[PDB]
Amino acid sequence: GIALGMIETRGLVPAIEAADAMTKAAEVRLVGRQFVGGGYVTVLVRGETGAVNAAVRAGADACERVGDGLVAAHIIARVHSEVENILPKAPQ
Amino acid sequence: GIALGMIETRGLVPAIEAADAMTKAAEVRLVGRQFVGGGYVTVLVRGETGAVNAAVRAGADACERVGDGLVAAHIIARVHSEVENILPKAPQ
Amino acid sequence: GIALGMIETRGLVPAIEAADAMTKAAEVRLVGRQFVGGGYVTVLVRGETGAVNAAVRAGADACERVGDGLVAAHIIARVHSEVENILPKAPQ
Amino acid sequence: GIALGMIETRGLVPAIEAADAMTKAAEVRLVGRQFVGGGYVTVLVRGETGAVNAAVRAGADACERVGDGLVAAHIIARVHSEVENILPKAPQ
Amino acid sequence: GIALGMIETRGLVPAIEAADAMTKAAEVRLVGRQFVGGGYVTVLVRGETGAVNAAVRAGADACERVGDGLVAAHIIARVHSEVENILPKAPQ
Amino acid sequence: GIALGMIETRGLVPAIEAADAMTKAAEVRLVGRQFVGGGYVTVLVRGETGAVNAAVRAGADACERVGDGLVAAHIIARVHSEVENILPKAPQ
Amino acid sequence: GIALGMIETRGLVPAIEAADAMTKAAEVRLVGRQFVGGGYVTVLVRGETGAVNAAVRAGADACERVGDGLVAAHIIARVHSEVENILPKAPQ
Amino acid sequence: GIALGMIETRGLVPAIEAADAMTKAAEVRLVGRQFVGGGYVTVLVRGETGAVNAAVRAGADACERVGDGLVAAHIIARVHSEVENILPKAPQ
Amino acid sequence: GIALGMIETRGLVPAIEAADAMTKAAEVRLVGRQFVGGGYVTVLVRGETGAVNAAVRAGADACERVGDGLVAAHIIARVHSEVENILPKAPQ
Amino acid sequence: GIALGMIETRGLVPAIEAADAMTKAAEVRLVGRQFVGGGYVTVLVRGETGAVNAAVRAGADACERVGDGLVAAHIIARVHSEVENILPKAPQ
Amino acid sequence: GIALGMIETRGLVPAIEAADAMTKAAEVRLVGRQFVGGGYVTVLVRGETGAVNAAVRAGADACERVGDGLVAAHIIARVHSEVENILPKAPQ
Amino acid sequence: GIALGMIETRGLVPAIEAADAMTKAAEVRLVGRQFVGGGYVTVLVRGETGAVNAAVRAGADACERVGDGLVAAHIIARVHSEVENILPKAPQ
Amino acid sequence: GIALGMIETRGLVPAIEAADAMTKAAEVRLVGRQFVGGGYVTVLVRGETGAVNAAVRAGADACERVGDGLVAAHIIARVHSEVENILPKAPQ
Amino acid sequence: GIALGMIETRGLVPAIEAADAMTKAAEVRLVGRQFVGGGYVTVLVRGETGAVNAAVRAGADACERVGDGLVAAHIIARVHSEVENILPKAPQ
Amino acid sequence: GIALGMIETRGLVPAIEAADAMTKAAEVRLVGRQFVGGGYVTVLVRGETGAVNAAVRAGADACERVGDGLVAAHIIARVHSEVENILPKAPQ
Amino acid sequence: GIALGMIETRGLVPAIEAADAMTKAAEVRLVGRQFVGGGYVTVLVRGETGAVNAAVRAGADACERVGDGLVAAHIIARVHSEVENILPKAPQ
Amino acid sequence: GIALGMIETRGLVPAIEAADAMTKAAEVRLVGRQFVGGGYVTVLVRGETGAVNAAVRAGADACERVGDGLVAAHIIARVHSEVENILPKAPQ
Amino acid sequence: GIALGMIETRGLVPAIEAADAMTKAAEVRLVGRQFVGGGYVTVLVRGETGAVNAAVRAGADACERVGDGLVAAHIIARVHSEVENILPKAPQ
Amino acid sequence: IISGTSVDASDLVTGNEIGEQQLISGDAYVGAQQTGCMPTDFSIQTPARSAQNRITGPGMLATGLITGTPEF
Amino acid sequence: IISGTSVDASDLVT
Repeated sequence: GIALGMIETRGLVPAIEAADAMTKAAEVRLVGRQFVGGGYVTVLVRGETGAVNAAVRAGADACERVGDGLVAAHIIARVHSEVENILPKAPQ
Repeated sequence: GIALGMIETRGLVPAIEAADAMTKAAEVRLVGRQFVGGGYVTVLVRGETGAVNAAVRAGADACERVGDGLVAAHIIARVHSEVENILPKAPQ
Repeated sequence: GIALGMIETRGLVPAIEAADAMTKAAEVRLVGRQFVGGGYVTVLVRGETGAVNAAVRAGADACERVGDGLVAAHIIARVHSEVENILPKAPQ
Repeated sequence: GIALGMIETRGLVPAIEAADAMTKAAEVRLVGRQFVGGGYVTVLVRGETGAVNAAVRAGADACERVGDGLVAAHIIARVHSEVENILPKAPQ
Repeated sequence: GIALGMIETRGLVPAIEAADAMTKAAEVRLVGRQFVGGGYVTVLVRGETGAVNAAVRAGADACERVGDGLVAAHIIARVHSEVENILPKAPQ
Repeated sequence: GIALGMIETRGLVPAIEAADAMTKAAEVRLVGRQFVGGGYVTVLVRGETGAVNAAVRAGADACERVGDGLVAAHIIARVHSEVENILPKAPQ
Repeated sequence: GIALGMIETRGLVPAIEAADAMTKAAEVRLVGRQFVGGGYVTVLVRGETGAVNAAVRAGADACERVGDGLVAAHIIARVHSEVENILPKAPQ
Repeated sequence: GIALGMIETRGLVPAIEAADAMTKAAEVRLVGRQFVGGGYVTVLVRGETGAVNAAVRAGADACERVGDGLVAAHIIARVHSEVENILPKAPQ
Repeated sequence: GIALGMIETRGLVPAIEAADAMTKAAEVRLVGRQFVGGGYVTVLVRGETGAVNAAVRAGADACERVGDGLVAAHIIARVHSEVENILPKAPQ
Repeated sequence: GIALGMIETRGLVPAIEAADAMTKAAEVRLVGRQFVGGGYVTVLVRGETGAVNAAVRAGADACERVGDGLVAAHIIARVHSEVENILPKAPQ
Repeated sequence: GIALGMIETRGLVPAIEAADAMTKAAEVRLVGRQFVGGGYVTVLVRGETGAVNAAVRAGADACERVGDGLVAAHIIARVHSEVENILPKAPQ
Repeated sequence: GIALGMIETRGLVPAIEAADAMTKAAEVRLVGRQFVGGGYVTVLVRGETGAVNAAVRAGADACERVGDGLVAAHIIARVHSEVENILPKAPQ
Repeated sequence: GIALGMIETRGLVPAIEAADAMTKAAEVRLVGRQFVGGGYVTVLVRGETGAVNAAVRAGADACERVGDGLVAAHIIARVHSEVENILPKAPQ
Repeated sequence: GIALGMIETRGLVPAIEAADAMTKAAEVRLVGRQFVGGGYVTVLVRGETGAVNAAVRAGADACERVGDGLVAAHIIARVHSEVENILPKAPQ
Repeated sequence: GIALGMIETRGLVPAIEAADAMTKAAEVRLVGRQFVGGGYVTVLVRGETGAVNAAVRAGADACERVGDGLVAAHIIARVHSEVENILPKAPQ
Repeated sequence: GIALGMIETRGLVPAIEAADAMTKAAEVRLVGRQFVGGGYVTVLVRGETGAVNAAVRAGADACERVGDGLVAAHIIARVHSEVENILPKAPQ
Repeated sequence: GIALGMIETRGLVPAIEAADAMTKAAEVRLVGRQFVGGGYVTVLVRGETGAVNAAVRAGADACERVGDGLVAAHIIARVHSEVENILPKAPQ
Repeated sequence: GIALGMIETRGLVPAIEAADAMTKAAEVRLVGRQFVGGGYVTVLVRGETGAVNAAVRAGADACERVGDGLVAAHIIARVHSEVENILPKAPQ
Repeated sequence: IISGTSVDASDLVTGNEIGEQQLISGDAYVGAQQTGCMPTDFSIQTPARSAQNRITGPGMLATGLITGTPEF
Repeated sequence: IISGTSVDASDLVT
């Protein structure tokens, strides 16, 4: 995939719900989950632009009422080739 | 391009938006992204000075309403030789 | 692509109009036509999520007034591997 | 001809009437009779556009009062490549 | 991808902005720039239907206030093989 | 066939919509696209008579509301041999 | 025949209509088509004074309501030899 | 013939009639017919001053009510030897 | 002779009139005449700032009420070397 | 440099004024002057980002009240590599 | 001459009157006399469009009150090549 | 061309005009002109169905007010292979 | 051309005006000038019936108010072979 | 020159006054004196256009009140070559 | 040419403007200037009657508000061989 | 210089004041002082166009109120080559 | 040229802006820069009179709001030969 | 680098601060310090347009609170070759 | 007031009346009096110039009908 | 009824 989807949440439990809602919703790959610091967790998905569009909308709707909530839901249809170096390829 | 642009943000979604807008606006190379802690993330770019100015003005605008937003947007046109050691230096 | 598009109709003539519209409008493969019973005919189109969205919307707008009409226009961007065993891989 | 004309009527009898009428009225070939089920029967004619339009109109007028009635009489100027596979394509 | 997204503008400045906005926004390739005449310039991209949908939305918004503005924004999810002859393949 | 469909529009974006519509609706061939001047673009198709009538009613509806609009949509069932000299034989 | 008949129209679709009408209505010779600019197209016929008068009268009615319409319908029974340098000898 | 005479018209049909009336009204020499763009056509004559004045009054009366009309009728009795570079010498 | 005078007019007749007036009124050489599209024509002179300030005043007086008129009367007293590439050379 | 500045105008006289002001203000390079049709003339300059910002600001102020005026002044600090194939390299 | 003029009359005495009147009035060529049936006789002349128009106008007045009278007076400036098979080449 | 088109007229003059309008309105082939007796003349055309429909509407409008008039205008899209014995194949 | 057009005038100045007008208006041939007596002068032109009709109409208006005026303007589409003995073959 | 002045008068005494006046007023040549009949004498001069206008305004005023009077005074700026056969080349 | 143009003025300034406006306007030669006495200066041009009148007209129009004013503006179309002695035949 | 300045005055004293002012106000050369007659003295300077304007304006102000005063003050930025013969080359 | 233009400013920054705006504006040579004391700096330019008028206006507008601003902008078209000694020839 | 950046200060301590702040903020060259008098000191730097922008901004901020302060901060991104004479090449 | 031979139109003369009162610009042999004693607009019409000197797409149609996975 | 492509006259077509 080329499109990036991202859901930031306050806490892991909201983020796991978004990762599940997003991956169930459309054909996107969970490429990373990052603990930013201060209780901010980002879930990142890379797929086609249509799937990433549908996925990120599913995640944002799922995690909004879960736990502390959603900080952000963003789609970047094609990141610059430079931003690829700061993007995870596989979750750890 | 030995100028430096930096954009601190509250969370990573705002920062990837900043890196993307910065590297899409002007001829700036993404050198690094950092996790400061307390939820702070710093994306750093390097290019000719005017290019870095345009890039960081465009990154700030793009990242300002995504997530918790922009904390700082700064340009250091000549970094001192000492500061190069504390700077990421890792497009590669 | 894995997105599924589906147009149930009341008759085979609205369904054939829908299959034609969907195929012409977007890059979708016609995977099957099913006689459900009771005069319900389903047309299933598997492609990429944006393509399937375009196909289903074009098909519905086409078969809406032809014949008895449109019963359903639905998109499932990812179907579970279980729902695959009940989906026809190729049309007859 | 690649054009397709279709007529669905309630019952086999209106269908047979219309189909025979079509064959006689215009230069169309009766590719097929399909029992949609739900007591809907559709008869299909594939021919050059001219004949197809005329035939469809004639069959519709023809079987209209015979049996329960004419659900619809669709005319497709050009079948998309995919739709053909779903369509009956045989002397049978 | 074989979708077609196309923006028509009144002048070249709005169109170079549209092309740049679009090729920065999604996975599309700029294939042509046309001077229609009487101050109409059409920029065309070919990609996947999700990418082109994302690209033409961002391109249309970008060029709307640049110069004399936007005349048309239009996505064709599947172009007929016949329109490929009147469609530029690479930008001249 | 030798019938002639011609769709004039105010732009190339309403003309490409019309060409796609016309060349998907019926068995017509796109013989040319002409830039008249003043922002007038003509897409000329050649097919049998019914085919061209269908194609030019499909093109007109499509482009009526794409870009600056549709100026003309005209069928000429037979063209004098004189007029064939002023008509495009291929779209390049 | 030496007489000139000339139909100017706003666009090419009305001009093709007028050229067909003219060539069909009388024994005139389609001698050229000119794209003036600003969306004006001039079709020029050469025949006897009786022929050209008959042709231009028909062409004026044919293309009066095709596309944008008729700008001018004019007949010059004899052109000065100087003017024949700015007249097309054959259509292009 | 050092005098220049010039009629500008909205279209080529008034310009051709003007060229006919100008060249038949006096001993002038038709030297240029220019498409100026935008539907402006300029027929230029070069003859003795009286010849040119007679020619341009005759051209203006001839093309005033032909097509869209006369934009300008203008005589220049002696042209600077530098304006003669931008003047065509033979009608093409 | 480094200054530029420039008269833009709506048509070639007002432009030739301005060119004549400018070249006659002061020591300026006519370097070029450009058709700009849409009916704009531009007559450029090159001379000293006084020769030129006197020519462009004389020229705008000539062509103000000739034809469709004067659009611009501008003087550039010293032309940058880079701008001379986009400027017609004096044989024009 | 890779920044692009583009000043579209209504006529060549407002674009020669804009090109002179741009080239003198900063170290940019006229990379092309374009006639888009309709009267639109675009002046494209390529230099460093600091230079292009200064040049376009000077150009927009200079040509605002010259002739028919300024349509657009627009800077792109870095165009996509596909937007560089529809950009002129040298003025004609 | 290719134009056709045709006078139909009720009886042969009016037709002979019309043929004499026509041949005398202009330079047309009496090309045939046809006994239609039901006491209708058609005289046909071929000449230039000016000649045939002059002839048929005279023949219409000549035979309007000779015998039973005129059924039709008609002029076809150009006959399709198909129609010339059903036209007499020489009178019998 | 298996469709038949037929106009019957009260006289030969309307029949010849009908044959002219029919053969110039579409790609039909004029096959027969019969004197049926009693002042009935039948011109028969054979072409594709759309061609024939266009031809017969054009013939009927052409010969409605010529002479005594139109008795019948009638299209038969497919003729039985037995009715083709009583149909002429070349106009005599 | 065999048609005769003849303008009689009171005097030679109106006759020369009518001969110029006639020769210029159409493709007629000035065939003779005759001094009748009593100050009547007859100019005679020979051309096609369309040409002579166009010429004599122009000559009648040209010489109606030149000198004493027009006595007669007349057109004979075909002259009897007996009359051609009293007609001048060439002007003297 | 080739312009033609013609003065008709009622007598030879008003014609000789006119010839003297005309041939002293401007640089015109007396090409002929013709006795028309009925007491009508025509003095024809040939010069450039302005010359002939001046000469024929000098002749008319002179002879207006000499003898029986002036009938006509007419300038023909260019004469068809046809009319030159009916014109006197020398006055004997 | 042998026509003479004369402009008398009160003073020398009004006659150097008239002499300049004359020779520029039309194809005339300044043959001389004379100080009549009493504050009158006469400028004379000898040229073809093809353009002499023109210069006088232009000059008069110009010097009528320059200085004290214009006294006489006279055109002679042919000068007698004896006035030639009282006229300045000057390289001046 | 090629420009000409001229001040006519009533007497020699206003003229010497004009010459002094003019020749001190800008770089102009006194080329003549001319006693015209009737008490008119004209002073002529030849310089660059800008100098002559500054000079003539200065001379007008100086002599306006000295003696009988100024009659005319005039600038001819470029005298025709022929006006130069009627103009003084150095003062007397 | 010998015209002097003299901008004076409070400080050297305003003066370098004035000098640069004066030199880019017209064909003038910067002949010196003087520090007069008390904050005052005078840039002096020399060239033809119009060159200097266009430079001293460009300079004044440029430096008007830079630093402590403009004190004096003055043009002298010719300076007395004694004032040349108190004027620098070349900048130091 | 050919861009100039000049800071003006009241006193030398603010100027040395500016020189230091400008030279350490960007890759610029201190080209000179000028004692303008009246206690105005100008520091002039030279480097690329981005380096000069950064340097001047740095210098201004730095010197705004050192001593009497900042009078000016200015950039000349392109400097005329004439001004290079009044600009100091090296600090001394 | 031109004096001497007059090239302006006169009552008796015929054939020179064409375009007598029509105003023709520029040097005019014809008299100013007979012909008689600032255009700021483009007279001709170009359809693009005449009109104005938001997105149509396949996705746009049939909005009410679709059911399925929503997107933004 | 009439279904599918409309061969019938439309106001736009000429």
